[PDB]
Amino acid sequence: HMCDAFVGTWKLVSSENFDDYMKEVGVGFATRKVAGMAKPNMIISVNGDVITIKSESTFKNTEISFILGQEFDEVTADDRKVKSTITLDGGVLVHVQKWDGKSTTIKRKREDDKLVVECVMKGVTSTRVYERA
Ligand SMILES: Clc1ccc(Oc2ccccc2-c2nn[nH]n2)c(Cl)c1
Repeated sequence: HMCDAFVGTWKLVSSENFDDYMKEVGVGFATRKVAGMAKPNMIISVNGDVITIKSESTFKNTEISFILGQEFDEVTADDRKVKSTITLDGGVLVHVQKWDGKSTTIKRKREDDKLVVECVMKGVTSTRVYERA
């Protein structure tokens, strides 16, 4: 029942500083513009030890399935091929992505009725707020 509070169907309702975050990641102009429009839905489910996060948008659909603490390969919406490890730290899902000698951390937490996603690349944070769909 670990991530039970994350389970469900979520829709992006607000974003802050996402363009700057993408710039810091290395996303190019066209992908930044198109990705920045999107209002993804995220579907989170758990089956035994396997957590699945599916994201659907006009731009791209993504999907990751993983076991906490166990590194896996991930294709991001901006098409990076990364090595990802996701843990739980005090009720927060902590997701580290490594590629090309770079690293970014995405933290997901429940706050009131929202699922708040903080994406950090060096000194730059973007906050992406989801509500139940
Ligand atoms: Cl399908 C889909 C999935 C994620 C997306 O946005 C991102 C793109 C790059 C890095 C982080 C995020 C993000 N947004 N909320 N959580 N992570 C988009 Cl635009 C579309």
